[PDB]
Amino acid sequence: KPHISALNAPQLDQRYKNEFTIGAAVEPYQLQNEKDVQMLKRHFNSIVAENVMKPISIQPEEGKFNFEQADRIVKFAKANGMDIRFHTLVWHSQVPQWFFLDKEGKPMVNETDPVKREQNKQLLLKRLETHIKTIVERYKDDIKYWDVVNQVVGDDGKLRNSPWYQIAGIDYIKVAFQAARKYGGDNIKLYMNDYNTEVEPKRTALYNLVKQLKEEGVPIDGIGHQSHIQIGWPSEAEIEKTINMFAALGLDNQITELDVSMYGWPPRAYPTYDAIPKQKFLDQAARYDRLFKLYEKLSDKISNVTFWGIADNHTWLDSRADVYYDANGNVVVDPNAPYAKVEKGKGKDAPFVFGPDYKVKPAYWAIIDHK
Ligand SMILES: O[C@@H]1[C@@H](O)[C@H](O[C@@H]2CO[C@@H](O[C@@H]3CO[C@@H](O[C@@H]4CO[C@@H](O[C@@H]5CO[C@@H](O)[C@H](O)[C@H]5O)[C@H](O)[C@H]4O)[C@H](O)[C@H]3O)[C@H](O)[C@H]2O)OC[C@H]1O
Ligand SMILES: [Cl-]
Ligand SMILES: [Cl-]
Ligand SMILES: [Cl-]
Ligand SMILES: [Zn+2]
Ligand SMILES: [Zn+2]
Ligand SMILES: [Zn+2]
Ligand SMILES: [Zn+2]
Ligand SMILES: [Zn+2]
Ligand SMILES: [Zn+2]
Ligand SMILES: [Zn+2]
Ligand SMILES: [Zn+2]
Ligand SMILES: [Zn+2]
Repeated sequence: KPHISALNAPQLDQRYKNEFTIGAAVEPYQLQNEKDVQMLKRHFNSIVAENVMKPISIQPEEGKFNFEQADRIVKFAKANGMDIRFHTLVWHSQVPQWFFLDKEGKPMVNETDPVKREQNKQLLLKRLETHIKTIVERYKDDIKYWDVVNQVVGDDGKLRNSPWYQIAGIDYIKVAFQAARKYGGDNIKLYMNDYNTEVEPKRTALYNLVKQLKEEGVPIDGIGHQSHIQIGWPSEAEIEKTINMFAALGLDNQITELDVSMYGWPPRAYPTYDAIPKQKFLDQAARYDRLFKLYEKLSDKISNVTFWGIADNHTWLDSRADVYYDANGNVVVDPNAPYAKVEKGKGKDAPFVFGPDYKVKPAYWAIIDHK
């Protein structure tokens, strides 16, 4: 099956249109890149901001709101009949730090006096409410799906002990969802989003958290499974079990940040795309074949599958593609093997079904057929 230009291959959204939308994460510069635009128009019917809707992009100083970059995604989406997802209202990752400073500019995590800690809690929660309010009041008629909180459960199975949690405890999660529902109304759909949702003890900690929150009337419509996965891990059986277990709570599932890395963890990458052997693309294609067959089997529990980029020329996985060199300067990709130094984030991953030249990969054929 040939390595033809994606730009006029059979449309990926159309293949799956009764099963789930097919989305892509974008940067605004891609909306001014001819090829990226034609890719979005041709293959996708859902869109998400990779970065420009994060808290630090939207409100980098209190009261200073930058909607200009988000607005461009929204406009493009509306003009092309795409669903939009909002990524994300609340996250621990370089939030703007002003959220977590007390009335004197001191970090709130340092306060020892209980009455002052409680005032800080209330103050952070008010700030959270205003951030959400302002965003949802602006986009509630345009944006259907919302990542309300991101990565709030730790890999150890405990609530992630971020400044949100240290200052406000569990109420930050409750307040985030209540606020989104209050200002956005009943027709926006609210998600909790996380990675390694398939993995214990995180998976059961997430299930227990969401079950409790719903029992308490906190409005949560679904779970976003970031799905930053590998060729051989996690298994399809474990993916299946995860999806089924949340759907049994009455939750929607979205696959929100799908990519299939060529590597393991910590990754030992090839230094360029050219160096990735052909067989890796075939192993990737068989993985995508199995994965999309599974998503199709569960299509009544999954409303969306979104890739965390467009084509292999741009992927955040490159920032993790560390290149290992032996003493003679040869590249090392075997996870156990000797090496002398590492160049962090300098290699090249290849995670999508579309190549860096915008031609289809063997993974594309694996998911566009009906076998
Ligand atoms: O442009 C960039 C943006 O794209 C970027 O977007 C955000 C990045 O993605 C989301 O967060 C990251 C998800 O991946 C996590 O790493 C995990 C760590 O755990 C590993 O688990 C192991 C895998 O191998 C097994 O065998 C082992 O037993 C497991 O424990 C897993 O492989 C990794 O993927 C990162 O820590 C997260 O940050 C986020 O929501 C997107 O918004 O943001 C930055 C920007 O520069
Ligand atoms: Cl190349
Ligand atoms: Cl398939
Ligand atoms: Cl990126
Ligand atoms: Zn389309
Ligand atoms: Zn379409
Ligand atoms: Zn090449
Ligand atoms: Zn090259
Ligand atoms: Zn569906
Ligand atoms: Zn990017
Ligand atoms: Zn190529
Ligand atoms: Zn090519
Ligand atoms: Zn197939």
